[PDB]
Formats: sequence, C-alpha cells, structure tokens
Amino acid sequence: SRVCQVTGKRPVTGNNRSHALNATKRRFLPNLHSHRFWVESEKRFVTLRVSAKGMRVIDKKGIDTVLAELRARGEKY
Amino acid sequence: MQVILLDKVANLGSLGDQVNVKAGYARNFLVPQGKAVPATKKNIEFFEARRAELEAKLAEVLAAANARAEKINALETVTIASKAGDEGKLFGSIGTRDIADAVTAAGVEVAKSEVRLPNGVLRTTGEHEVSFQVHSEVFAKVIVNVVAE
Amino acid sequence: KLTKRMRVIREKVDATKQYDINEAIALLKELATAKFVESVDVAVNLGIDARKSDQNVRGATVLPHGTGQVRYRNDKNGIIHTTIGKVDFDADKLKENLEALLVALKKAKPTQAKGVYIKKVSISTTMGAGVAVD
Amino acid sequence: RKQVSDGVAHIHASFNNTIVTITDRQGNALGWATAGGSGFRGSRKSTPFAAQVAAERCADAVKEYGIKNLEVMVKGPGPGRESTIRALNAAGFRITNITDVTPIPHNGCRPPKKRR
Amino acid sequence: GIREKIKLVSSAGTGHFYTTTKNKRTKPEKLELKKFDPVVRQHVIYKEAK
RNA sequence: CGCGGGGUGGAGCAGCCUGGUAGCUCGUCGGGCUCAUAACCCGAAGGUCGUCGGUUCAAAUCCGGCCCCCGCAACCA
RNA sequence: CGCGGGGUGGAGCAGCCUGGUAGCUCGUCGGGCUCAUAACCCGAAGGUCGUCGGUUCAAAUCCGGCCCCCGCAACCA
RNA sequence: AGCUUGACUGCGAGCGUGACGGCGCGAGCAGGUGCGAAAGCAGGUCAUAGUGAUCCGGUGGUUCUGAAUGGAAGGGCCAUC
RNA sequence: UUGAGCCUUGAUGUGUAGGAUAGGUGGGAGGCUUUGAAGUGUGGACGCCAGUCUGCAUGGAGCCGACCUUGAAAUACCACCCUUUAAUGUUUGAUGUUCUAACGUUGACCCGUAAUCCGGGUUGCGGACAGUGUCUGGUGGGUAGUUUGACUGGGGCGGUC
RNA sequence: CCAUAGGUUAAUGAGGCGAACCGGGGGAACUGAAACAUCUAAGUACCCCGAGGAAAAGAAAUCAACCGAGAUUCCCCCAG
Repeated sequence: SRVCQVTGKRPVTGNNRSHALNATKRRFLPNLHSHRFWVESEKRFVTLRVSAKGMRVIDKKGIDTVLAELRARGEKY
Repeated sequence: MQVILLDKVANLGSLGDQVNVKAGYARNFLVPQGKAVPATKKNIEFFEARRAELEAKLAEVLAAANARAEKINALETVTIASKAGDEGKLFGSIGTRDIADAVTAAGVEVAKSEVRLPNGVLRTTGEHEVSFQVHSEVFAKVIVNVVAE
Repeated sequence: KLTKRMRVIREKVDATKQYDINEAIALLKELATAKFVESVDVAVNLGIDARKSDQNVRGATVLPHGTGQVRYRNDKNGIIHTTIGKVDFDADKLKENLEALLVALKKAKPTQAKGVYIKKVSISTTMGAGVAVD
Repeated sequence: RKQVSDGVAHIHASFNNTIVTITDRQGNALGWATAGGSGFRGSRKSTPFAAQVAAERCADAVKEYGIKNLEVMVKGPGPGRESTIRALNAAGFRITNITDVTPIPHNGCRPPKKRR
Repeated sequence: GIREKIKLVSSAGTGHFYTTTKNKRTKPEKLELKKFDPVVRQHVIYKEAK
C-alpha cells in the first residue's frame, strides 16, 4: 500500500474542483520513494518506502532513532 | 545541510568545518562513507573535545602508510601472462580485477576498486601505464606487461 | 590616473558606509584645504518623475546663516542641487541649515509623486568627495 | 580581430555568377563578396568586370584581419575566373600560388539534357 | 446610441455631480454649465469628467 | 474597461535607438538606347514626417491630453 | 405558397453594404505596322444601372408592388 | 434674434392607470437661479415610442455601523456605472 | 563557458558656432609638478577614422581657470546621474561535457532454495537522466452529467415574441 | 570473515459468529431548485476495518469581556 514507512502518510481523498466548481472525486498520493538508508551502528543498508518529507524527518532525527520508533510500533524495516 | 566534516574533501573540505552543502551530497556520499557527519549538538560536543584532538590525525596516520603502499612493488613493472591472437587484439577483453588478482600475487596487496585505467579497458597489447588509488591526489603509475602467450 | 592631492581624499572616504549627520559635517574638513575657502553643495536625489509636467518642483529658501537667499530648480533627472555656504564656519551651523532644507523640500512635496521622497541626499565640497547622510 | 597573417582566397566562378570568399589556411571563412550583391542584376551578373569589383569588395571586410600573403584556389569555368585574380593582384595582397580546383568527375552521376 | 454619457463634477470641495449625455463626435469642447449644488445650497459652475 | 505600439511622398517601411541626418522599392514625366513591352541608368516634382501645448540652441524622436487604428489577454450583472 | 440572391454599355464581372463622383476585361470605331490578315502599339465613344412609385437636398444604392432568372424548400402520415 | 442654464435641490394636497412591480399629471411650499420694466414664466423638448426587475460587482461622497477597546477591511445610506 | 541585476573603478559620448570624438546640472576660480614634468619615440584600447587615450622611457621639473567667437563651460578640482561600456567581486539562472555515490537495471553470476516470483550480495550498463507525487498550460465525445423555448386554425418549415 | 537474512522447536495471544447502537476509512443517485451545471438530496443509503457494554470525546495554547466563568457529554431555550 502507498504508505510512508516513517510518517505514515496514507493517500487522502478530496475533490478536483473545476472553474465552474464541478467537484469530481480525486485522490492525493503521498510522494513515496524507495531509498537505501545507511545505518551506522549495524553497518548495513536499509531500504525503506519513504515520502520526501519522511526523508527530512530521518534527516533531523537520528536515522537509527527513527528506526527505533518503527520497531516500537512493530513493523520490520 | 550544515554538515561538519571529518576528512579533507578536495574542494571545500578542511577537516572539521561546518559548511553548507546540498541535501543529496551529504545523505548519499559523505555520510555512508565516513567522510563527514550531519552536525548535531551531541557529535559536535564529541568533535571539539574527542575527535578534533588526535582522532583528526588518526585518519591521517594510515594516510602516510598508504603513501608507502604507493610503492610496495619497487620494480613498478608487473609481468602477467595472457593469451592473444596475431597482430595484438588479445583473446578476451580483460577487466580491472585481472590486475587485482595478478598484482597481489606478485607484490602489492591491492583490491579491484582502487586501480584506475585511463586507457579504456586495455584492448591494446604491450606495456601500458595503469594507475592506482591509494589517496585522493597521491598516485602510483605501475606499467603492467601483457604479452601474448 | 588621479593625482596626489585627490588620492588620499577618496582613500579617506568609505564609499559604501554612508555617515551620520552628527559627524559628517566634521568629515568635510577632512577633505577641504586649498588656497581659497570652498563651499559645500548639496545634491538632493528625489524619486519623482522629471518627464511629467505635473512634478516641476522649485522654490526659494532664506537660510538663517546666509553665505541669504538661495534658489533652486530641478533638472531632467528628478535630482535638484543647492549650496548652503562656506565650509570655514561653525560645525553646528552647517548641521542646522541643511535640516531646514529637507523641510523646505517637503514644503513643495508634489501630490502626484509616488514613493518615498528623499532618496539619497549627498553633500559635497568644491574639491572634495561626496558624502551622503541619512 | 585575431590578426591572422596568411590566408587562402577561394573563387567559385560559375556561368551566371562568382562568389569570392577569403578564408585562412584552416578553412574557417573570414568574409566574402558576390557580384550579385555589388548591384549587377541579370546580364551583368555574369561578367568579368563584376568579378573585378567582387574581388575589391572582398579586399575590404578582411581588413580587420589584415592578411599579407594569399593563396588562390579558383573553382569552376566562366566569365570571372581571371579578372578576379588580376583585380586581386592589384588589390594589394601578395598572391602566393594560384591553383585550379575544378571538380571534374570520372563520369559519375548523369548531367541534365536541358537546353534547346 | 453613440452619445456618450458624461460626469458633470462640481467646482466646490464637495464631490456632488450631475450626470447627462454628450455627443463628443459633434461637440469637441467640454461643458462649462452652471448648476445647483445641494450640500452647500448654491449655484456654482460645473465641469466635465468621465 | 486594462495593456502593448503606429499614422512617414501615390503605398508600406527605415530613420524613433543614446535627440541635431526625410532614404529605399514599385509608380509619373523627360531623355539615352535596342526592332520592341521590359530589364538598366540619371535627374526632377511629390510628405503640416497624426493634432495642440510644453521642455529645448533644434523634435517627426522626449512628455502630457486627445482622434483613429491593428493586435493581446481577461468578460460571473 | 415561402426564404435568400441577382437583373448595370454588345458580352462577362465590380461599385449597393455605410445615398451626392460608375470602373475592369473582351468587344466596337478611327489611325499605325505588314504586300495583306492576325497579333501588337496609340486615341476615342458607348451604361434609361429590370420596371413603376414613394421617402430624401440628392436614389444603381433605402423601402414596397410587379416581371424575369437562379439556388433552397415544397415535409410526417 | 438678444440675454442665459429651471435639462435645479428638498417635497408635494389631489387625481389618472394597472392584479402587482410600476408608470403618468400636478397647483402649491422652502432654498436658490435665469429672463422680463412688470404682471409672470421656467424643476427639458407640441404630446404619445427611444427601453428592462433583482442579485453581484465597480467608482465617488457620508465616522451610520464596525463583533475586547481604539482604528481599518467589509457592510448600510446617497449619487452613479 | 555564456545571459541578467548590482558594487567598486576606469572609460564613454564630432549639426552648427569652432583651438575641443562637449549630456543635463553644479559649487566655485586654483589645481597641476619633483609619492621622478611639457614635448616625442612605439605598441595597444576606441574609431561618425575627426582626433581622444595611453604603459615604459631618453628627456627633465613644468602644465595653465574666468579672458574669446558659444544656447554651455572648460573630466585644472569635485558632486548626483543619462547613454555606452570594461576588469573584479558577488548573486542566481539557462546550456555543454565528464564523473559516481541517489535511482533505474524485464543483463550475467552466486546464495536463501530442488523455485524462470522475490529479497540480498558481487560485477557490468545507463545515470542525476529516467520514473513517481504536488501544482500547472494544452489536447481530450475515450467518458459522464445535461441543455436543445413558446405561439401556431395538428406538428415541422417560414414568421412572430 | 564476523554479522544478519533465512530455518527448526517451545510458550502465549489472535482468526469466526452476532439485532441495533459506536468511532474511523471510502461514498452515490433518484429527488428539490417547477429545466439544469453551483447548490440540495447527504456525508444519507451503501461497502470496509476496529471496539466495548456502552462507545466516543475530555480536564483549555476554551470562551468571555475589560466585570467574570471554569473538562467532556446529553436535554430544553437561545432561534428558524
């Protein structure tokens, strides 16, 4: 499923308003991307399905610290 | 990214400054190689106290050792046996690891990833000047000899 | 290519850091020294449009120290120029008179003029550099 | 500017015109003049006198470069071909060696049947 | 029609205005009439406006 | 309505640029010339260089108002 | 039956639209070139603007009756 | 033909005409104006067609309001597109 | 490399009158020179090619403002800028080329594993392209929702409102 | 190479069902507008996931108003 492994941004639905306000159900998809992250302690690579903003959270927080949060919820990376 | 370095990046690296680089440049290169580290108050504390003292020179002590690795083989002319055909044009297109397993068998304990071949992948037969990578600017030019069997 | 005398004068002036009204009057004596006593001219840069007929600003001012009646009329640039007296006088004399100048300039403030009026007012001596004050 | 010392003049003399250009020894052109741009529209376009002023107006525009000696490579038959070099001799240049580079085929493609 | 409507603005400080039409293609001069002004209650001249 | 820039010899256009320079092609006439229309060439007549006012030693150019025109995008009373 | 368009020298077409001045080509007539005809060169004439009436200072033009020609329509059962 | 701007502002008893919206006439009163010596006349044109309701929005004037207060934006009111 | 803005600084700009390849304006008449001068040698920058400018130097310590014909005064000194422009610093952008770490890999090989899925690891090939999300111009009957008037000697056509 | 992935065994919990209610994730149209596109119908029907006996929300970066009140939830007014 299109779910960011870090932030948990699932696809949300909204409308696709035209000029004449003709609403038509559209869906917003999170900017997901598979990326190979490097964990310093384990000295191995970890590929996660992360959103662009999700990379910044892995950037600001400790990469292993956010990995700690993932195993806290019980989802293997 | 306001990353603080650990090594001598050849263009903006002075071992320890807190320069501003693009996000990709750090997360894909400097970090996974150990050349630098994203500036955190915690590791900066461990920098101007623990790392900037002698840990800074710890990386450079083996750098001088690789300067000797620059000349493990004093002869600088390694002979390798290779099968070929008439008028040059050898049997098979060699690889860089062809040099790796031959030179370590007769001298320099080198690996595949550090030998640089500026002249294609050597399709020409004779004596050519291949280069090694022991440092960022320190280069050794060994002339390997591929002669027809 | 410039000569000796004017060389040190521009070297005495930091062309980017524009000075205060308090000590800029004292900085013109840093420039002036000749066989005859010079006078200070005030080049007032205004942000009005000179191509329009509705923005012709000019008038006369009776300066309390003289040199006195001083007239002025803007050019095809939107910048007007005036002089206020000889530089060999009192420092505070030079201070208070130019203050009355921008008051007189705001006296004839155009109604069709858009934007901040006083752009960059620079005072300068006959044989010295130009110093703009805030 | 570049101040090129030597140069090679080229002359493309056809039956209805002549376009003389002046280039250096490396082939990169540095200016030209035609008999068609010197006025001469029609019958006068294919005349040796028109080839004369073409060599003169090409003697100019190359002044920025000021070339001393000049190699001459004339090409094709026609009304100019000779009055363009004599005019270029008196142009002031130093004609080094004159050659004929006419494109003669060895019975290649077939020429038209036109003209009656 | 092709007769443009104009704005007859007052002369006094008040912004009171009269409104009427005018064929500019025929009469190229501006109107300078005299009409009543209700906020000061007097008769002043009125000038052209768009 | 808001915006952009033009009126230039019988026609269009350049010159508007950073202000002092009315030229080119087709057209009319006369002439040279060929068998001859034409091609070619010389010269002349032909323009308040939109209108008024202002700035200036000088404006068709700069500036303001305006007549008209072509084009652009918008038009949910 | 109705809609739209048209009727202009001898022929074939413009100008009607937004009223005051009718042009292009061929043709016709006179002259020239040629032994002569054609072609070519030069000059000129020729139009009740379908017809009648009205509105208008003025009607080929705006409007209506009528006549002729052309296209469309003339339909569902 | 001379002189001028009543093609005026605030109202308007009493009537006509319409299902209604709405349209039309109007002596007279107050301020002030033009013309005339004066009495008086003028709030368009001999009269009857020349024109569209509302919503929304634009421009100008008016502290009427303006969500804690002082202001402002935005509304209301008037003129007007 | 190449555009643009800007800063410092050096240049840049001949109707005609005329010694002047001078834009307006502007305070005022001394600057200039021995922190090595007028004249000239010579190359260059600019060039409506009229006459500016200029590094080094024999030389050697001078040069010249109102004065004059001008609408103007002399870049002798200096100020704010208009045009044209040059070196530097700086700021980002648009292209070109190379590289490898992101990414792709429906290439070969090895392992999980007797599995042409897949995941991982060597290596090779591309390569910051591609592809994906968000915003956005165009196209869009492929698709969906609908509109498509009334009067009328029945309706349609014509005409009317 | 180490290490992990993978694999075997033991221990514990879960799965399905159930009338309505409850929270969250997706989400119509007929219809009204005397047509219809904004709008309404309605975040209703319906589908899905999860939970309890109730569930939800909940102890103010809440209002109020220059005087004060004090979490949430439900009902009657406020008020068509």
